[PDB]
Amino acid sequence: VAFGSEDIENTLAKMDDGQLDGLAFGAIQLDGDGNILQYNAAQGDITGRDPKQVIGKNFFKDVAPCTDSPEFYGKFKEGVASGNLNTMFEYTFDYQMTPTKVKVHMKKALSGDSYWVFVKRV
Ligand SMILES: *C(=O)/C=C/c1ccc(O)cc1
Repeated sequence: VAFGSEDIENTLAKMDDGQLDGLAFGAIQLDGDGNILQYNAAQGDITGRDPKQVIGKNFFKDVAPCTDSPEFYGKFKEGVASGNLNTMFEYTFDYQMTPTKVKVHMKKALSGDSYWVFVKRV
């Protein structure tokens, strides 16, 4: 499955951990409050985070403070509220990692109270 696919949430809904770890792009699942439900191997290759240990943490408060901004967290909460989350933009990640330019795609999941954040290098 390709980053930015129109029905990416359908494909990923069918995947287990190993399959999510096989994706070409970083994939995080958050609940509506921003707590991390899932975090794949490709994401940890970009950020230096251990996917096994960031589970349960809050993405915006603790893990990724640079994303606590109208440009990222603001768009997340707008989409959670509207129920339409599906948005793409560029960003730079730089907390406890080398500053890294990325493309981000956020999209609501099919499962309850879950939201995908997809990331690739640019
Ligand atoms: C800015 O501080 C971003 C940090 C970051 C983004 C994404 C991650 O999965 C981990 C840290």
